This record gives sequence, C-alpha cells and structure tokens, in this order.
Amino acid sequence: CDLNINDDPNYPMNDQVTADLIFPSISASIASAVGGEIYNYAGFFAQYYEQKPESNQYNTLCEYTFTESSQQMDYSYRILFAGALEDAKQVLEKTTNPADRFATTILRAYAFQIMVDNTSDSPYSEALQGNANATPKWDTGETVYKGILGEIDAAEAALDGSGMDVPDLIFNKNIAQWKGFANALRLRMYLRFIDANIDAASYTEKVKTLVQNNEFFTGDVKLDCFLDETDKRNPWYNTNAVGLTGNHCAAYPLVSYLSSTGDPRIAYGISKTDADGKYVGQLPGGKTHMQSILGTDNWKNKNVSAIDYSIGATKPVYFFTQAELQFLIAEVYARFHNDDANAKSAYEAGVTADFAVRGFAGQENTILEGACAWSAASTQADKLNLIYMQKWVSLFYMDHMEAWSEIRRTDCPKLSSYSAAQIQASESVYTPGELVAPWTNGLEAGGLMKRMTYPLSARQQNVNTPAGVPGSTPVWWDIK
Amino acid sequence: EKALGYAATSVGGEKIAESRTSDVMSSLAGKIAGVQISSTSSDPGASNSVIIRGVSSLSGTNQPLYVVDGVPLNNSTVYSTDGLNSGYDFGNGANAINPDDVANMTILKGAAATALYGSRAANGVVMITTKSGRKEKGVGIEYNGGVQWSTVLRLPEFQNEFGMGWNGNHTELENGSWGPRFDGSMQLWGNVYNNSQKLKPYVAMPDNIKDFFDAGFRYSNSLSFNGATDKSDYYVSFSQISDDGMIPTDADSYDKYTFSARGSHKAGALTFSSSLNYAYQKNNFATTGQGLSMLNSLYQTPRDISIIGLEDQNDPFNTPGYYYTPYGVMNPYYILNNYLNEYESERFYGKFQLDYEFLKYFKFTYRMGLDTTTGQSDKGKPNLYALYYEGTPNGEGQGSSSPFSGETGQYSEQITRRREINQDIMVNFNMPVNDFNINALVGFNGNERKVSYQYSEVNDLTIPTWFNLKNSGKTPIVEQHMELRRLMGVFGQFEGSWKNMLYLTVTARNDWSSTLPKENRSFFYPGITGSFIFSELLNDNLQDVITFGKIRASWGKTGNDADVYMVNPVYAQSSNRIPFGSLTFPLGGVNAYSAGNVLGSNTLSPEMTTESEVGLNMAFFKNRLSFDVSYYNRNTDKQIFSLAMDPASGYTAQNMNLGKIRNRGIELLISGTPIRTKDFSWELTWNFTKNWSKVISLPEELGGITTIYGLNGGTSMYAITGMPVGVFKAQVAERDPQGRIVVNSSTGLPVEASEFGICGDMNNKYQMGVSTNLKYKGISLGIDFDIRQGGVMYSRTKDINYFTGNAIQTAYNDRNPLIVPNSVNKIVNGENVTYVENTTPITSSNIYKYWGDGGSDMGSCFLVDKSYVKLRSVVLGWDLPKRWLAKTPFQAVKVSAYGNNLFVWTPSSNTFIDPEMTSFGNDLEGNYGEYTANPSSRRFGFNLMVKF
Amino acid sequence: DFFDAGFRYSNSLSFNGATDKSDYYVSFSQISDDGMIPTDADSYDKYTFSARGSHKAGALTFSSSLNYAYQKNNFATTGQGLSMLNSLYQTPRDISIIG
Amino acid sequence: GGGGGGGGGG
Amino acid sequence: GGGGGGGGGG
Ligand SMILES: CCCCCCCCCC(=O)OCCCOC(=O)CCCCCCCCC
Ligand SMILES: [Ca+2]
Ligand SMILES: [Ca+2]
Ligand code: NA
Repeated sequence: CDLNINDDPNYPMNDQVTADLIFPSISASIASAVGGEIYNYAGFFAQYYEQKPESNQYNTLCEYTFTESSQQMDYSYRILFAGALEDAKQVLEKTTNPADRFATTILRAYAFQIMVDNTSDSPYSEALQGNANATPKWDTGETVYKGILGEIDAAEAALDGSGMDVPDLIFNKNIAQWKGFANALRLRMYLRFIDANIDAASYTEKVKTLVQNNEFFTGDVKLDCFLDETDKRNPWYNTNAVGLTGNHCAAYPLVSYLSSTGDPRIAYGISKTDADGKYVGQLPGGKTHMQSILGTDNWKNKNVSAIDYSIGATKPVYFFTQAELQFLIAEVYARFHNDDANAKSAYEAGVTADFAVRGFAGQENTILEGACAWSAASTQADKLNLIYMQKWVSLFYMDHMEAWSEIRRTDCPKLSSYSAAQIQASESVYTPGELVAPWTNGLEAGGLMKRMTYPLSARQQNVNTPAGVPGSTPVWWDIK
Repeated sequence: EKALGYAATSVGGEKIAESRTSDVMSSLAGKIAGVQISSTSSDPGASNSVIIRGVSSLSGTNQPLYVVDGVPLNNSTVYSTDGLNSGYDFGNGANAINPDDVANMTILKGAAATALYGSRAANGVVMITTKSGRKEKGVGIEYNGGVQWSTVLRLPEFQNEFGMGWNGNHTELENGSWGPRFDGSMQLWGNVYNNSQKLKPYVAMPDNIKDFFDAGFRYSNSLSFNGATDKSDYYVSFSQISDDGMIPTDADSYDKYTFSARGSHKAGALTFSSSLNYAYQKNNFATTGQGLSMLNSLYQTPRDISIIGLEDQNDPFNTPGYYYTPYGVMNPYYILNNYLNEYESERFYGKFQLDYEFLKYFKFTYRMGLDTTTGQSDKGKPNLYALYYEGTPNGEGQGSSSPFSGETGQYSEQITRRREINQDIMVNFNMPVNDFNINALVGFNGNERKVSYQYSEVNDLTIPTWFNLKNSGKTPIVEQHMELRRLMGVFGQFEGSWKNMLYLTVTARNDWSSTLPKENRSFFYPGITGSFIFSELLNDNLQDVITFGKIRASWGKTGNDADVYMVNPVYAQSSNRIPFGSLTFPLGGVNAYSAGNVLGSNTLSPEMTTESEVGLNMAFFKNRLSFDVSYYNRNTDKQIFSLAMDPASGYTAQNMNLGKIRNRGIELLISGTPIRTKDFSWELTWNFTKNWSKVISLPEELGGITTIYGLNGGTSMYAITGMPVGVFKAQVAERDPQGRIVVNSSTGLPVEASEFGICGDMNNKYQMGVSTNLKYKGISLGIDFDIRQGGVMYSRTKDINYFTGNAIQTAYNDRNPLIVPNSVNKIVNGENVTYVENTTPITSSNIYKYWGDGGSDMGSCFLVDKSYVKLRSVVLGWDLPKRWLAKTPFQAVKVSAYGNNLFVWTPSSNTFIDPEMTSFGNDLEGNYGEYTANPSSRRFGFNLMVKF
Repeated sequence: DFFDAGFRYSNSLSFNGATDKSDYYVSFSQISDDGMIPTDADSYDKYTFSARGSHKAGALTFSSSLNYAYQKNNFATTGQGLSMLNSLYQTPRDISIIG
Repeated sequence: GGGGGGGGGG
Repeated sequence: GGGGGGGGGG
C-alpha cells in the first residue's frame, strides 16, 4: 500500500515544463481578454455598436446601468493576472536569453497598460507574489506606467544580439518587430503623459526623439492563429456568435459619420437593414426609447443595421494597429513639430493602411480627395480633428479597447451637447460622428463611460482594493 | 447494541420497502431526526441527497458513509458539470441497493465514535444489513411485482389575461405574453409558410402547459430465493425496474437490474461467508438549461398558444424553420425526439468475510470489500444549421440571431471506471468478569480508491443527424483523467458494561492518508461515550410507569484528509475561459502549458471534527409513549479547501486549512399508541430537527468570503465567516435614508444599489415529520407528512415566467401605467444628495422590463422561500388472511397501494416550484437553486407480494 | 547473457462445506509473473475470486455461481521496427550486449 | 462567482 | 498479401 502517489498524474512533472512551453500562453491569454470581453464593452463605450432590438445580452452596458457587482471584466482580470502575468513571471524565472526576456517584458507591460486604462489603478509593485502576499496593494496608474516603461527600457538594454528560442505567434522570433512593438507602446504611453500634463516637457521631448527614428513595427501587431472550429476562434466572435446569438447592431455615431463621408468601409462588418437596404445606427442606450416612440413592429432588428459576424470567425486579435501607429505619428507631426507635409503623409498612410486591411485597397481616394481631404483642413485643430476621427474609424472591428482609450485622451470625437431624445426628434441638429451620451444613462453625473468597475474578485478577497467609484470618474490620464 | 452513547435510528426492511421506491433512502424522507433527505428531481434515475447534522464540508462531500455488510459502498454521483446549459443527473452510488434486500438499516448520526470506519464517518453512517437465509415454510421464494404512475405535481401559476406580444402590443412571433388583453378576436400568429399564415381566436388556453405532460409509468419485478440449515444460509435475489416518466416520449427513462447472491457456512470454530452483487442501469435524461432544452423551450410559450398542437411535424408550421417563434427556443417535441443524453452503468461489488473463534473469548475477522464500476455517457445534438438555416424564416431570415447559430451539431462519449478496495483485519475479545462485561477490539484498515475516465467529442456533424465520432470534418477533442488515493489505519474500541445498566465505550484510531503532505500524513483521533439505563434503579411501582429510561453522552474527534493532488504545483495545458466559450491550445500547431490557478501547499495539517452530544430516551406504559431527544455541538476544523484568492496574486485560489464550521442542533422523536386492542392499533409519531449552521472563520488573509456557487454578475451563494453556510447575495433596489426605493427620473424603473445585499441563507430553520400508522387485523394505513421551513433558494422557473409575462404576478395593476408605490428620485449634482417624490410612471411599453428584472426587489426577487409542507407518502396494505391460502401454493399474499410526493403546500410568496429541486447535484452546491429543473412529480402505485 | 531468469509466485485459497441440503464453495487465486526479458516489461498479474452455492428445499433447487477476474499484462512488443528483439538480433557477434 | 447566463429574446 | 515489410540497414 504505497502512500507516495500524490503527484498529479494528469499534469507533467514540473521539471519538464520549460520556458518555451509556457511563453506562448502569454499572448493568447492577453488576446483572449482584450480581443474578447474587454474589446466587447469598449465597442459600446466608443459607440461603434449597440444592443440589437430583439435580444438583451448587453442592455446594461449600453445604458451604463451596470455596477461593480455586475462583474463586467472579472473574467478578463482573472485571465490577464492569474494567466498571462503569472506565466510571464515564470518565463522570466526559467530562461536567461535576453531576447525572450525582452519579448515577455513587452507582453507583460502591455497587460498592465490595459488594466490601467480600465481602472486607472492596478496592483503592480506587489502583484504575483502568491501566498507571501495574497492582498496586493493597488498602485497608482503611473507608478506602473513609469514602472513598465522602465522595464521595457531595461530589458531592451540587455539585448546581446542572440536570437529568440521560444515559439512566437506574433512575430515569429523577429526581434526587429519586437523593437517596433516596444517603441510603439512607448509612443502611445508617452502621448498620454502629455495630454495628462505629467512631466509634459520630458515626454514631448521623447515623442520628438522616438518618431525621429521610424524604429516602429511593420504590418500589424496581432495574434492571427485562429481556426473556425471549437475553442479556436477569435474570442469576440466565439463569445458573441456561437455562445450567444447576435446582440450587436451598428451605432448611430459611426454609421452616420461613415455615410457622411461616403466611406466604403461602411460595408466592412456592417449590413444594410433587412427592411429598406440602408444604413441605420441606433442611438446609444436608445434600444427601449425607440420602440416606445416608433412602436414594437417598427423597431425590430430589420429596422437597424446588424453587425456582420461572418468576417470574424478566424479574424486576428490586434494589439497595435498599423493604421493607428501612423495616426499617432501624424498627430505628433502636426502638434510637436510643425511639419505639415510630413503629417499629411502619415495621415494618408493611416487611411491607406486601413483601407487595405478591410479589402478596399485602391479606394482610399474616396476619403483622401473628398470630405476628409487634408486640403480642406483649415485650422491646426481641423487637421487633428481629421487625424483623430479617422483614427476612431480605423480601430472599429480591430482594437476597440484602444479606440475607447484614445477617445478619452484626445476627447475627440466629442460629446454632442445634444441629448439622444433631441437627435431623435430632428436629425439635422446632429453633427455626424460625434458621440451621444446614452439615452437611458445610469451614471448619476451623466456623460460618457470613463472607467470600468473594479473586479469583484478583487473587491471580495483583496482588502486593499480602492473603493468603488461611479463610471463617470476619469482614469488618471483623462483630464478633460 | 443500544448500549450506544449517541443518537441512532433503526428502520426495518418492511418499512424501507413498503413505499416501493426504486431507491432505499427516498422513502425515509422526512422521517428521521437529523437526517435530511431530498431527491434532486423527479426525473427517473436522479440522485438523492442525505445530509446528517448539516453541511460540514464546504468542498462538496457531505453524504454519510454507506456500509453494507459492513463493507463501505461506493456513493459516487454522476451529474452535469454545467447545470446552466446542460443540466442532468444520472444517479447516486447508493441508488443501486435493492430495497427488497434490506433487513435493517441503522443511521449512526454521531461523529464522536467513528474508529470502526475512519474519516468518512464524520458525515454519518448508514449501516445496512441484508436479509440472510432463514428456514420457513415452504420453498423460500418471495416475489414482488409493482406498477406505478407519475403525474405533474405543481406547475407555476400563470396569468391568463394577456396573450402573445411585447411592450403591451400584439406580435405574431413572441416567446412571451406581454400582448393585449384577450379579445376573442381573430389574430394571425406564427411564421408564414407558402404565403399562408395560421389564424385563430385570441383567447387564453390555461391548460396548454399542463396538457403537454403525459402520465409517467413504471413497472417492477423482484424475486428472491432463501434457505438455511443449522450450519449455513443462502440468499439470492433479482430486481428489475423500468420507468418512462411524465415528459412526452422515451426521453425520461431509467432501467435498473440487480442480482445478488449472499451466503455463509459455519464449520467448527471457522465461519466463511461471501456477498456478490451486480447492478446495471440505463438512464435517459431530458436535459435542462438556458439554451434549447425542453423545459426552457416549454415555459417560453405565449399563454394563447396550444402546445400540444405543435407535436405533429407533418404540419409545416411546427417544423424547426417555421416554428412560431425564433427567440432562443425550439419546438419541445423536436428537442425530445432528436437530442440524445444517455447513460449506462455496469457495477460489481462484493465482500468476503472469514470469522475464526479461538480460546473461549477471542474472535478473528478478516473482511475484504471490492466495488468496481464502468459507466458510459453518450450525448448528441443535431446540426441545426445544416438542416434548417437556409431559406427559412427562423432561419436565414434571422441572420446572426437565429437559434441555429452556431448550432452545428455535437456528439461526445465518455467511459468512466471506478474501483474501491477495502480491507479489515480485526481481533475481538469478550469476557464477562463478575457483573462487569468487557469487549475489546483492535483492527487494521486499508483502503484504495481509483477513478479514471476518457472522453472524446466531435463538433460540426457532416451528416447532421448521425451521432458518431466519424461524422465530423473538424478536429476532435479528447480528455483523459485519473486519480488514485490510499489509506491505512489502526484502531481500537473498548466497551465496558456493569449490570446491564452502565455502558462505557472508548475508541482510538490513527490513520495515514496518501493525500496529505509527506511529512504530515498521520492523524489520530479518540472518542468516549457513556450510557446509563437509570430505569434499572427505580421504585418497584415507579418503574411500572417507566418502561425504559436511558441517558447518554459522547465527546470525541474524527480526523480527515484532503482530496487528491492538492499539495504540489501543477502546469496545465494552457486554456483561457472567456464568456460563453474558450480559447485553448494547441494554436496553431503549437502546444503550451500554463501555471495552474490553484496554488498548492505543503503546510496543510489534517482535518479534525470535534463533537459533544447528550441525549435522553424514555418509554412509558408498555412502550405506549416514547421519546428520544439529543443535543449536539459539532466543530469541523481545518478542513482542506481551495479558498478563493485575488487573481492579482497570480492564483485564483490557495489550498489551506479553514477554521471551524459548526452545526449545533436538537433532534426530537416522540411516539405513542393511543389505541392498542388486539385487532386494532393506532400509532402517532412526531420527529423534530433544528440545526444552526455557522461558519466561524475563513482565513482572513484571503478575505473572509469565498464563492460556493454563483452566476457572474448575478445571484451568488457564499460562505462568509460570521454566517451560516450558504449566504446568498443578490441585487437590491437602492433606498434613501428613510426606506423608499429610489427610481430613475425618466424610465420609472428601480435603480440598483451599489452593493448586493444579503438575502437569506440555504438552511431550513427547522424540519419536522408527523406520521400515523393504523393497523386493523391485517389492513395497514400509513400517512406521513414532511415539513421543512425557512431559508431561501434561487429559482430560474420564477425568473423565466417573470421575464415571459406568464407568471400571475406580472398581471399586477392590470398592466396599466404605474408609479412604483413610495418611490423617490435621487437628485445629486456633484456632492449634494437630495430626494424628491417620484412623478415618472413606468409605461405600458416598459412594464415587461420592470417584471423581467424582478419588480422592486430586482434580482433578489428570484430567491424563493424554500419552505414546504408535503404529504410525503401514504401506503394502504392488506395481508390476505392465511386461511384463504390453504388450497394455494402461497404462504402469504399482500397487496399494497401507495402514493408518494402526493401534495405540496408552500407559502404564498412561492407559486412556482416544488422547492425540492436542483440542477447542481445532491450536495452543497445543490442548495444554490434550480435552473429550470424539470417539474417535480406525483407518484402512486400498486404492489403485489407473494411468498412461496 | 542478455536474458534474465523469469520468476513467478502464485497463491490459491479455497473454502468449502456442505450439508445434506446445501453446498458452498469460495475460492481466491493470485498469480504474479515477471518473465525472462530484462525489466518488468514481461508482466502478468492474475487475480480471481469466485463463490458458488446451492440449496435444495423440497422439489426446488436454486444455485448460483458468481466469479470476478482481474488481469494486468505488460508486453515487450515484437516486430520489425524499434522493437526489443529485432534490436537484439541485429547485433554483431563481437558486441557484448550486457555492456 | 463563475458561471454565466444569457438574456432572452423579445 | 497485404501488410508491408522493410529491408534492414547495412
Ligand atoms: C487472511 C488474509 C489477510 C490479507 C490481508 C491483506 C492486507 C494488505 C492490504 C493492504 O496493505 O492495503 C489495502 C489497500 C488496497 O488493498 C489492495 O489493493 C489489495 C492488495 C491484494 C490483497 C489480496 C488479499 C487476498 C485475501 C484472500
Ligand atoms: Ca415519457
Ligand atoms: Ca522480466
Ligand atoms: Na495560471
């Protein structure tokens, strides 16, 4: 009767699990979150889509009637922390290769960035210490923003030239593209130090002398490795097109802006109405108000533009859109140099890059020579309105979590100072493409969502979790 | 026996069997103090919960150890891992015992003297003893042959005032009844097929859901063969049960077969004996859940639709592409005729026991027990997309919102294998010395348990209806699992006895388990009990009134180990659980392992339960009045558990020893015989139970709260350090400092409070049974009531009928616009908080949402009161007079009529379910609630007995 | 010299008795084989248990026999690939195999 | 707590 | 027949 049989036979011996067996989990973990349920609720906050009339999965997100106990990101918080960040901790204990350590430190620093953009605040200094501290302190967002850029710097300065020896499904061991992914996150985290006016001299200094370099990535920074079978698809399509039925219809701010500009990206992810064959977005949080004004039979799903799921089954999860990357440059060219001609061809390259990804290559002329021509852009702020509002389009169906983030920092697109009910009662008032505060709005202060709730799993077991606050209160870098 | 020092009940086979349940425990429901017995559902084959003195294990293992002769008997349970989308329960280890083979059962309720069975006895013991060979007249053949019927016990109470529609307006395709008040006018309904539409008068049909159900039916046959001599005995039995339940078709099916052969032979000082049993079952379950399951699909019918008018699939409007509604539900007849959820089990268990008496006082006993099972699950669903999507309204016409997305078919199969060995080597010594009596018993126990399974699944069926692993063009999924646990122990039990008046018992035991850390495997636990038959020293007359008077007291401990593999770290094949799906490796061609999310420990110490108990037992006048009372105070301490941890620590849970979970209680039995002539007798029985659950501490380092079962962003049931186990938290309406419900200024609907509130616990406040047995000559009449009151339980059945507009509650205010009575508006700019009388109504248009969310209670409304009074069983039995059995081969004949689960009466707040339901199994997490579990049933049957 | 001596222990136990109306037989057998091929890869473990009985009462006799058998085999796989014996036969006559 | 449910259709 | 068969190495 041997009693020494308590090593679990269902899992490998801990020696045999090496750094190359753990590392691919880090990106897939991060992707399953930020390309899944985070990406999801960010698409509502950025106002790309809206709850379908005849179903009800996401009423609470459209109308901002959710609270901390709704657990609107408790899955993703478990995934990014107990999944990606712990595995990244283990890779960093199991390999000495500076290249692999660089590539994990970026992936790790990306996760903290995403959690900070959600709760402005994240455990960091003391996270991932297990039973030596079950109750991590929650760092202010910029001890960790300055922390993880301090990491990416240090792991970059450790590169000795040797290659990567762990399976890399983002870049395929191409350390050149990790160079550009790290600088690209430097570009986006530097800009927010600026537009939050924290050491705004030093970080404009650095955004000048990192666009200096063009030492960025090529292509898109993604995880494209999905098959349309089971447990292998895009997380967002998986959740919303096999686990649920269709709950997403196109929202009024996006659909009108793209009709306004005669955009042909209008059709990529968005269907004509099943009733009249036109493009109709639903005003934010206006699901229930529209069937009250129009009637039940007259605001079904056939009267609003559905979100086409068919292009998403295998579709990649993006962490950094190329079209976004050059939109960020185009804004530092127009603001911190003043190099109009250079800005113009960063902008034009963000649009051309997007047009190609949606299968409309060769038709960027329809935006680059028309309403959104850089010719008609009078003011400096008129150009940036063009930069930002074509950024906002570029991230639709690509990276919703950033699209909402950058909406808060530049605060363009802006809150149409008109209520949903007015815009309903006469459309001519609404400037196409600016945001409508939800018709039904559960935020006592009114306005647009600025901050996800804190994880209830953190609320319950971690006493040092900041006290819940309404969605109305900005993340540290949103100052306007 | 009955020199015992703690609470114990004994039931005879005749009582066990008289109810004619297929199961051995369910006829005892509500009939024994401290022994809570529920059935998970009236679905044929389902499991049974038996819980002694409340929940002590938070990790879901609270059933008593079953011990058949006395070899511990496997009690595993087979039930759905996912109660929310595919709930089903295929049975419980003990459901295998043939009721007709039971001679006596004796429930040990105390956890203070368990050295004879070790740890698993802290939850109680059900000691069963089987019939042996007996010399009787004439041949030794007993035949039992029964027939039984099922009928629905209680359907939710429906409004019949508003028909098909939404927002208050008529539609032609709703899954609900928020339409207008019935006209008797003619109004189209259903999808349109061949440019034709159905058209019928717009009026209620209040029996549409009731007509849906058939009458359950079940037949049974058991035979036994019996004989003995002065040296040996032999018993062989066979039982058989076939049930097809209340639900239309074969979908609700249970078939049981047992065969047993027990025997002994004595020769000189040595006796050898053996018991070998085979058990076969075949279950079919009509799965529950929130998807396309029968019942969910069935309750989402408008009150004006004729549900039985949907069975004929030769009417095209009932085929899946034209079924009258598209909203996440299907024709219930299609589901039950075309889905597959089936289980088969073969099982062998047996004992070998050898006794050797030597040197006047000693006895050597070797006992070996084996219990091995192989069970096989097979589940299929059709590829609805390939069959029905193109060209149909439901259909291509609904796009991404069709019920057929992405219902592309699925089939899986699992074979599981269990095997338990138990070995007992004991020597017993018994000598009277003067008036004293001494009995000592030292023994060795060894035990080994093993389960394994292998699982395979294919999705996207090429041929849309054939359920085979060949029928997919996509990747298969394969899973495999094994666990192995071992334990040896030494024990000793000294019982002393003076003049048949004082009894004293001392037990000691020390175990070594394989599931504890290597440097801390051994745990020790003693006990002590005392009995004092103080009747034996009363007056000569005063002891003519008191037939019997015993007082008893026990103090003792019971150690316990952990579940398998909770010490070392683990790396899992990396997988990410996202809402309503996964993203798992391999991708794409690469495999990956991830640090597992439950941090393990080598710090763990053994579990230890300490219990004190006093009891009193007295009988009066011929045993014409009798009572037993007991008081217990039990503390399960340091139980090993995966305690929720903040994932930012890098793990979602850590394995540690908890604090104390205490259950204190009163157990009261009271019987009396008002009338006992020689031809007539009337007996009355009243048993009463009150348990007080309190978690005393969960390690505060990790908070003092861990979820037991919960919905993400919804009602969850916890264990919290100051409270009983099973505290629910649910959303409640915000209220201002004077108690009025704050309401949105524009909608009229309640506003959520910032936190969930506490809203009750799972525990009954008390439980009691009242029963009476009439005997006149050879007629008997038994009647037993079961009373459980207190505590709360989640019920999707109420949740869906509120959301549907079918519940009677939703016809409130005759669905005219309304202001929530005593509502206010919160008026707050920045920092100044003020409340104003609410003026906003809730529109006709929005009344559906008000009720869909739960009225002013919000989601806490779907915690229902778990209380009921139930006519548990009635049995009318007639032994035929032996004089009419003389020209017959028959030695005896008894015909019997019985009814079970006959009526249920519940508080007014609950017009929806029989509270005796679940979708999460027969243990702790079962108490969370039912998730549109199938409606419980009313049973009634005959039985014919014949002795030869 | 590559081969070992196989070794095998066995243990059988039976119990019987009768009366003039009944009989009872119960038996146990165990067999543990580890064959001549080096290591535990030749392995056969057999366990059987059986219990049979009869009882006559008048003109009626009922008897039953119920038997359980357990077995664990380990085979040293044969054939043309990287099998043991194929690997063993393809050895030069000067090569020491036990080295 | 873990598990997740969907709303209905209407 | 059926079933292949490989030459050896040398
Ligand atoms: C008078 C006979 C007393 C025999 C007493 C044997 C005692 C050892 C049990 C033991 O150490 O641990 C039991 C754990 C599981 O046992 C097995 O897996 C079974 C192993 C094989 C046991 C075979 C027993 C054959 C008995 C006829
Ligand atoms: Ca049936
Ligand atoms: Ca060998
Ligand atoms: Na993990």
